[PDB]
Amino acid sequence: SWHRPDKCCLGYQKRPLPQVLLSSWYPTSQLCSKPGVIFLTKRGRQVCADKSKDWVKKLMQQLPVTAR
Amino acid sequence: WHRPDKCCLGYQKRPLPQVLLSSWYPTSQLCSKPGVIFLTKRGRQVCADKSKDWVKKLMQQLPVTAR
Repeated sequence: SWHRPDKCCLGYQKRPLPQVLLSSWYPTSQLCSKPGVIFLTKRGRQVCADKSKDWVKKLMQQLPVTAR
Repeated sequence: WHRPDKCCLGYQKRPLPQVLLSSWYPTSQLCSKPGVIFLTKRGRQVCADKSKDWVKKLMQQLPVTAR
């Protein structure tokens, strides 16, 4: 019964992330506990970030959104 | 690094027949809504409200998913 669980960010990446290590990103549902975006590194790791921080907003602009 | 965690934003309304389920798993207490995730025999993941009795019953009948 496709009602699948969603990816939410319970914690945030503190240190800014170097763009050369990221591939894309995608927002998490608004229904999640806290607002957040998930960054996909080129290695395939998912990383949670606070969309309120200026450094993450820069990353959201420079990087494309994940196809999925 | 902070990986995202699985949270239930929606619930399974109609009770699920235990015969279609393999196990279940709890979600973080830090998620907006309390919930549990059931893994169907076919390997799918269904979200459910651990508040409902039919859900509590399955939690006891079924083993915890070995994740």
